[PDB]
Amino acid sequence: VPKWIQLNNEIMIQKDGKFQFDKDKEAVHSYFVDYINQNTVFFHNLKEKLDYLVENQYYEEEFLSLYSFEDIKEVFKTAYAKKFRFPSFMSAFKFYNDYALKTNDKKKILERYEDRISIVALFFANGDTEKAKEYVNLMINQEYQPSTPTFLNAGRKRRGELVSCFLLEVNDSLNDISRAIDISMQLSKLGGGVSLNLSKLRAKGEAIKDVENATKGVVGVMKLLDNAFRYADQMGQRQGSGAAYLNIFHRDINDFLDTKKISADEDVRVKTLSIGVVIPDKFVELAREDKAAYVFYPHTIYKEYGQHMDEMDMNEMYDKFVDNPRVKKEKINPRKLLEKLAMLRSESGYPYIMFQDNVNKVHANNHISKVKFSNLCSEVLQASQVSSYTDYDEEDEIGLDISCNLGSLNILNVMEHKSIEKTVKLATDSLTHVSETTDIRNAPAVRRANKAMKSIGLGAMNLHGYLAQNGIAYESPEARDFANTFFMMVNFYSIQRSAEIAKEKGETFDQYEGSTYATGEYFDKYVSTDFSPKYEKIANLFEGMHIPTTEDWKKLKAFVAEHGMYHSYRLCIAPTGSISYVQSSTASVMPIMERIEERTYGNSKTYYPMPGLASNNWFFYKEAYDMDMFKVVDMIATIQQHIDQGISFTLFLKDTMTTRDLNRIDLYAHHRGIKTIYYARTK
Amino acid sequence: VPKWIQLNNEIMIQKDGKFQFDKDKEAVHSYFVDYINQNTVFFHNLKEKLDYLVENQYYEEEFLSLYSFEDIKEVFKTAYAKKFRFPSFMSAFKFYNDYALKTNDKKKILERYEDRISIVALFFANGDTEKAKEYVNLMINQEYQPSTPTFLNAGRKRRGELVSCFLLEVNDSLNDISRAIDISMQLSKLGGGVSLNLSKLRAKGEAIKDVENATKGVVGVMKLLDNAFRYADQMGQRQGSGAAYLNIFHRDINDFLDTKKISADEDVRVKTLSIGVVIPDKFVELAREDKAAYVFYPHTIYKEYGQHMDEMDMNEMYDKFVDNPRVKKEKINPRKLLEKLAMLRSESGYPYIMFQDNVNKVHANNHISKVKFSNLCSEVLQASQVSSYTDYDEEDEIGLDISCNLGSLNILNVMEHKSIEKTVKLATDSLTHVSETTDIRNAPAVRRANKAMKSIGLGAMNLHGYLAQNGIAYESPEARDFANTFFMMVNFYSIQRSAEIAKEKGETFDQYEGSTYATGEYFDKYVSTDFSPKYEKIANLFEGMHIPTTEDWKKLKAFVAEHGMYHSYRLCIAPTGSISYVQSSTASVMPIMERIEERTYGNSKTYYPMPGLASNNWFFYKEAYDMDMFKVVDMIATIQQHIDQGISFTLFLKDTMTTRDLNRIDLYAHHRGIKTIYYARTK
Amino acid sequence: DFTQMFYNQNVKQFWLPEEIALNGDLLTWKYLGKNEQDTYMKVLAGLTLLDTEQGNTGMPIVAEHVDGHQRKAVLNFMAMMENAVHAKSYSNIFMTLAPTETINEVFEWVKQNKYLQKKAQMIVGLYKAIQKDDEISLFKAMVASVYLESFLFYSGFYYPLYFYGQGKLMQSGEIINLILRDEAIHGVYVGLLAQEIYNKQTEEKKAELREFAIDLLNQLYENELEYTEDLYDQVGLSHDVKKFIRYNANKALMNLGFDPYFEEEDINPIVLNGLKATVEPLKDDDFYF
Amino acid sequence: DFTQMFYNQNVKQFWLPEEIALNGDLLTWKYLGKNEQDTYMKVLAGLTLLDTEQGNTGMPIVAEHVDGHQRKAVLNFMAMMENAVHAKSYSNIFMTLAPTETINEVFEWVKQNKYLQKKAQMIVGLYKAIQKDDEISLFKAMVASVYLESFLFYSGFYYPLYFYGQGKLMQSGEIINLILRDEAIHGVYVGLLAQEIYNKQTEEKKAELREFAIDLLNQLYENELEYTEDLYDQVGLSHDVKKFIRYNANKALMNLGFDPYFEEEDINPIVLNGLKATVEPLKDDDFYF
Ligand SMILES: Cc1cn([C@H]2C[C@H](O)[C@@H](COP(=O)(O)OP(=O)(O)OP(=O)(O)O)O2)c(=O)[nH]c1=O
Ligand SMILES: Nc1nc2c(ncn2[C@H]2C[C@H](O)[C@@H](COP(=O)(O)OP(=O)(O)O)O2)c(=O)[nH]1
Ligand SMILES: Nc1nc2c(ncn2[C@H]2C[C@H](O)[C@@H](COP(=O)(O)OP(=O)(O)O)O2)c(=O)[nH]1
Ligand SMILES: [Mg+2]
Ligand SMILES: [Mg+2]
Ligand SMILES: [Mn+2]
Ligand SMILES: [Mn+2]
Ligand SMILES: [Mn+2]
Ligand SMILES: [Mn+2]
Repeated sequence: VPKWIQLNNEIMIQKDGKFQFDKDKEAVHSYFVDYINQNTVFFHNLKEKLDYLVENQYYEEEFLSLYSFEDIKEVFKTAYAKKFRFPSFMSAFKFYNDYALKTNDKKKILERYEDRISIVALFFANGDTEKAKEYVNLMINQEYQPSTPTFLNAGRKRRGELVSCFLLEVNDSLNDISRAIDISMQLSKLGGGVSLNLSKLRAKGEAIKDVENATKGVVGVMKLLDNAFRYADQMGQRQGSGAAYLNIFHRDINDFLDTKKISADEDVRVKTLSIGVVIPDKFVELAREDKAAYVFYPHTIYKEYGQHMDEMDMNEMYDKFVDNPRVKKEKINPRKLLEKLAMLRSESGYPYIMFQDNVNKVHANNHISKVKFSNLCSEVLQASQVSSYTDYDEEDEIGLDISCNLGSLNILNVMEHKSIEKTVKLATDSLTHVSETTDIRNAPAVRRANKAMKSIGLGAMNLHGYLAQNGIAYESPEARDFANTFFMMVNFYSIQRSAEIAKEKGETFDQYEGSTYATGEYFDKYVSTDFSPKYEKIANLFEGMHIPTTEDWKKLKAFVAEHGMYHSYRLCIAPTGSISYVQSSTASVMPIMERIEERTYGNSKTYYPMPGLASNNWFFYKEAYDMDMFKVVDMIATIQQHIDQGISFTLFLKDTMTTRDLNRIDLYAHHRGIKTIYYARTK
Repeated sequence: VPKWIQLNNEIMIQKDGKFQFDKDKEAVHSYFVDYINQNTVFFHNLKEKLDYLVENQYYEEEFLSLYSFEDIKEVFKTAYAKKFRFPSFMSAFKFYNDYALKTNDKKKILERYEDRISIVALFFANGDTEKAKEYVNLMINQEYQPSTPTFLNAGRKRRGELVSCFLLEVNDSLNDISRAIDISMQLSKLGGGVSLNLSKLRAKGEAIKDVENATKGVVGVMKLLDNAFRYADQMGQRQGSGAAYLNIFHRDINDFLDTKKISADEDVRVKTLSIGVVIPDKFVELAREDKAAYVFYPHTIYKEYGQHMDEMDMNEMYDKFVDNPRVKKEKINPRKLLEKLAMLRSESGYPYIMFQDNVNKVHANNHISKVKFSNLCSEVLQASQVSSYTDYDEEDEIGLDISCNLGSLNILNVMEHKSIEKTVKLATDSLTHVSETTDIRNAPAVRRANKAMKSIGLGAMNLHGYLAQNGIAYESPEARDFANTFFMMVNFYSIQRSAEIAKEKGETFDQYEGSTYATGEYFDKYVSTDFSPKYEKIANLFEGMHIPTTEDWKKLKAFVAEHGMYHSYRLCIAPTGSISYVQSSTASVMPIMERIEERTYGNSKTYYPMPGLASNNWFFYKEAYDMDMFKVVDMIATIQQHIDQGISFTLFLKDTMTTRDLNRIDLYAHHRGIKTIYYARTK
Repeated sequence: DFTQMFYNQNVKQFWLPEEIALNGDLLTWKYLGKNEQDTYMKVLAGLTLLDTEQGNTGMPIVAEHVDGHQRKAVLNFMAMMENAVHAKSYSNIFMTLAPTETINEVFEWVKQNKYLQKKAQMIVGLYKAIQKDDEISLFKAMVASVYLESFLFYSGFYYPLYFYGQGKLMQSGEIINLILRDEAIHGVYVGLLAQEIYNKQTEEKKAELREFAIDLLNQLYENELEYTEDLYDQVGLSHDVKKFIRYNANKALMNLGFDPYFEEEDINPIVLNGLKATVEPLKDDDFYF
Repeated sequence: DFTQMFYNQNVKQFWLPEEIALNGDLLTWKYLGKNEQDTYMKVLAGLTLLDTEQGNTGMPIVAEHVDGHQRKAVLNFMAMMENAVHAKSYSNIFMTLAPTETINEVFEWVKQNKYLQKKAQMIVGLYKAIQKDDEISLFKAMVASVYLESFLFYSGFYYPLYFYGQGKLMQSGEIINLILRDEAIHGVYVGLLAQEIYNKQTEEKKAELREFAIDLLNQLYENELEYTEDLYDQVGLSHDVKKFIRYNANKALMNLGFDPYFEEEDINPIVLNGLKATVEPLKDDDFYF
């Protein structure tokens, strides 16, 4: 047995009635001095290291050529001057197993944490030495963490894309379905997760050029996409991950949901394709009144009205669709559909739930389009325009397919350094650079929307870690007060940085003038309502850091109206799965699942206590399954009001609660303004 | 039970020790008089019928506008002047159930046999009244039958394509694989069978741009294509049919064959994808000497030589591949692979066997490319060039994908009319017209090859019917003598008509100058060997008909050298499945499977004696299973020497036949020059 | 060629009565007329009684005489479903809808009923006539079994499916649909075992077995028509039930590899809404001619 | 007083081998000596044979002769487990760990092994000797079945348990523990049915039945000793396994209501270490907060 995992297993050996949490420091120390320093390739000087990495196709020469070697040396000194030490064995293990650069035979270790951070910072700065040092300080202090694609691939030659979330709109044609399959395979080949909207596709039993009952529905396209994602699996190390989204008023909604039933046949069930359901407020209203709802055939609506069903307002056109004889509709029970959704989430965790009117009542770019679906992680909520892929000889009408670059603030380290403003602005700059350097040459709509919208996603993590290490319960009103103030400040500084970038570059995102930022309606609750902490305990947490007031928000509103905004979307809170270990942080803004997390890697068993877990804060680290999901919904809705995109909201369910409890949680989330619900995790 | 169904069922009722074959005339008469004349929409004049058909979106106004109504009336007069009578109930039933035009609700009948033939002839002539009358005489005499797509769809507004066989090359790239899936779905949507060459795709466990062992091989593409064909199911009318071809020296050949095993896993098995194996002479030579053979990874060969493995001559390149250390291979047993092929054909009828060197030793367009694979029916053998489908922004390099137009001479009716020359030339003209009028907007390589090659397929049928009705056994040497003479004449007149068309249009097919037609090497066996019948009985069959001599072939060679050749390919003997009933003919050049065909339509069972079956010729209608497959191979090889493309050669096996017997049949077919083997049908 | 595939489909369809809560059926049951409640009870008892014969005799007797370990396992699984799952499910439906005294009386009535008894005893008679090592008698019993699984149950299934398609008695209708789905696969599987025996016979013996199957079908069908009128005339449904019987008779014949006997008919839309030759090596000299 | 609780226990214990992924045992299997792998394969093959006959013959035949639909449902379920679940699980293990030729060889080895043939001959002979309405022949077969469930399996179970207890072959071991958990309740249940018949007899008849049970146990025991030596001598464990089978023989006797026959011994401590969401309808008040 390895010495470091033997030391790491001494955490669970209870001495004097307490877990030996200090063993993890010894565990990581032994891990380093027995595996990492031995397996680390060391060069005489940094120049030899960089030459070796560039020559052997490990790094990219173009980005390293913008700095003189003295500047690169200064950046590396800045990284190593911090003398960063991993606080736990899991942090270092995850870094050196997932993100640290290794030789071509996966034998030795080329990059330390400081080397990777310095390379990512030099990639971000794009020739600026001082900006590179600022990025080094930001990441070595672990105030900001670039997403897994960016952190893993920044500055590497044989790399995937820095963006891993893509959203595709599929038009109701065979040419568009073929192009969707092709683009899905191309993006899965790049390593990204692809989400597809299947609402515009006509339902099963619709006509294909005046021959009736000819269309196979969205389930045939679902099978096509599932096999396309199985094919493009990148060695199978990380198999192709796709998501399909369907509006709840689509006729194929029941067959769409039946693809996830355990008793589904092999000719229907999809395995590699996650599913999400988009629910307008009309469906919730119909289920609330116990009235008879109707699902519609999309092609009939398109023929009758000239627009797709999901491109229309269901809360204003549902009655017109029902009364229209030329529209084909099927009678359903909305409460039965809700119960089926709850049962499917209990048994499989699917579908993802998107509350469409919750997304679009606060959506800033409804002039471009309404948000019709989310991503594979169920937190990207941006306007999309469907493309019209025509025959080979004809020109294609390229729409807007969503993609944003992810990045997380570490709430604990940002709050410790009293650096919300600087961290948010530097992270915004880094995400803007990642957006600018991304060029997808096989997804035309993704490329066009990346150039036009310039959307970024700046998330946060370690919310529960910060609260538990500060003696605040996750369900407590003080926690929601802190989240309100913190994320209002993050929104303020992200909007300020976007406006400053627009002023400097002299350009805004496409169709900015129609957005709510340009009209000033976005800032109504910010110029009217003060978001300063209401509790003295929370107010001391922000001591030494200026909290923008209503006057500051009015000044920012004037600044945005006079200079514009560079990013259509700025903030989205992703799950942040594996980078949470490296940053020694709790995953996303969701509460922790286990206080001490037990994992098996190969034939070795190791335990990961939550960051900062001890006996003085053991009960503040309440597990997500033991807490009220209504209070978690309250917390996420408090955070969501300052986030322009969505939040990956996992529901943590006990075995005792029925499908009625899951439905009640979903309805309370819809009532409280929750935009999306990610997973129904059951213990 | 219908009266005609009862009358047709009285054939099996044996009266005086003989079948009541005359009951089928009563059966068809009753069928007509009781159902067809009742359900046939009648109009006061032909003008009213034509106006109703064009205005109700049944016909195309474009081709009918090319004639004055007087010319169309005279064409219809010519069709009805023959007073054509269906000899059997099954002929009329098949026509009026598969090809006759019906109302949009499929309740009444708009088209009789004469109306369908007149419309097809008017479409063929393209404005020529005398040519239309000639086509009417050719088809109402049932000397020439256009293929099911052409016969069914010609002159129809809501029609599929007139071509149903397509052959696609798939390049070793994700862009090309996605484009192949798209084109396969587009062509299956049109109702055409699609054949895909998978030999260029790199095998399983190959490197993808420095990531070794990352390719799923040809089986992942096979699953993608199977799901693509299942989705593109011809508007839910007829199941989507596709074929995949792999070289026997491809590394994935065993995985390719395992997709057809009855015990195949659901993640390996393909359902709607037929498989064909391409076998060079090198494999047969290795199996003959029992030397252990090697299957090669195609990407290693492409990297080492810059050419695809299937683009190179395995006879000269096999030793170089084996001796090359940079070419990856694994040992196989060629005899074990042959036994596996025979076992698979016994169990499921798959794969098709294409003898690569038998095709290419007589191929007239080896300069353009070698023939690497066949179609879904194993008779189309043409040169193909793989397309390089690049990224979306870049320009694609369009190659040549095979698609030929099918037509069948009725050997019995052509022989009784003494009109081999006239029928062959008119059929060539009609196939040329179908080729010119075909434009496919989503298969650029198919369209380019149709425009450039101008290849057609003129088949033959009713060989066994003609022989049995003339007192000649199918396995007899006299039958092979007749086949030799008849198909030599067919080849002579097809070459003459092609050269005449080239002279008239002043253009040949693309890259004709490199063909064996241009150099005269094609005509060597025709200017050196006499193909007149060697039997007095056979020579009497051709009485009143000039059999081309050696001097005639020399004159044709001079004419082709002077004026060129319009069609790269002219003759291919397709199975001719359903059009054989309408023509009262035995299917293709194959012998009959059963003397009397027992089939069930709806809830009523039907009986179909072979055309011309009686007491006097009962034993000349020997069933195919009772025949010696070696003699059938001899017959097909006699025909194959005059057919530039292949022949759909079905093996008819008894249950007592072993794997060794099937292998012996395959090896004798290879020895005798058979190009392709279609099916292993076991009784 | 088929037993492992059917094994998979059978075991993945496993279910238990407890999974469906039945009490909510009382909210539609109370609104049915006396004739509707009477027909439902009688149909339910008919299905229960026939399915018990299949669990106690039909499946176990076939499992006993069929050779092959894997076939015996699949057949055992099917027998288990009859006795452990289906029988408990029918009992649960009854106990939910009727008081104990009413259940006892309905079963007394259906036990004495001429048309139910005729078909029950005809089927049981063929199971009792199987002789050791006689594949002809086994085939005849398999035909009887397929007729029960794929045909005789359906005059009964009609009514629960009819309610299920209207939004009435949804919990018991869900149970019936699961049962019916099991009987469908049972019928197909036993059908394949019968075809295996049939295909081993001479042409004269085949013609004789076909005559047996058609004659048996005719006897059962004529009794089904009487059974149908006896139960369904009081609720006005007999015409449509008769179409459903013929449609399912055709499925049973197809399971036995035979042609359909009855012309194709459309079914009530409410009910629809409810619903290796020999491997030999190449020994050289086969490559030379 | 007991069938319903056994019914509930049996159905709640339902499982399939596919629920357990076996590729995790690949390395600990690779690491065993050739002697160890040989003994392991043969041990599981002997178990497969026993379950094959218990499923095909033993449980169905006892089900046929035992009165009461609920008792029959339990016995039918147990029969299904024997051949559709237990016997099949061994093939899942074989197909994971061993190449086809080794699998073919071990099944050939069961056919020719004299101890395995003798024990099958004896047990199946008693099953096939049951006479309708003859409770004594039924008792004798139930004793044989208890001896198969609670005694004979254990010379086989020892080895997977011995490895499981050392942290080796733990996925295969998980399957075996599930099988063992089933057989324990099967042995108790059949034991209770046997006691019912025994308790109906005169004292003189009881004395003869005890003689039968003890004579049969001794005869099976002596054969099992030779079988155990044949399998385990090459891995050095024969004496240890013998202690284990004696321990389990006493449990079989106890399941039959008889006193233990062998003296207590210390068993290898390694072997001892080897041992949907509810649907609730939405209310109107659930939509307001
Ligand atoms: C071709 C084809 C289409 N479809 C479905 C998927 C598409 O969403 C939908 C549109 O197909 P299209 O490619 O748009 O077919 P079309 O343009 O000829 O028909 P239309 O005039 O009605 O637009 O039909 C199938 O389900 N199966 C098929 O084989
Ligand atoms: N020597 C050396 N330095 C490395 C390596 N990887 C990262 N570094 C960092 C450590 C220092 O902060 C910085 C400069 O190291 P150096 O080139 O040895 O310079 P110096 O120590 O002579 O000033 O580079 C490495 O492999 N070797
Ligand atoms: N009248 C009529 N003729 C039809 C129809 N379908 C095909 N025909 C053919 C029959 C004749 O050969 C030809 C001309 O028919 P017509 O218009 O009645 O001609 P005429 O005999 O009055 O000059 O058209 C049809 O529906 N009606
Ligand atoms: Mg369209
Ligand atoms: Mg490439
Ligand atoms: Mn049943
Ligand atoms: Mn059944
Ligand atoms: Mn068992
Ligand atoms: Mn047991």
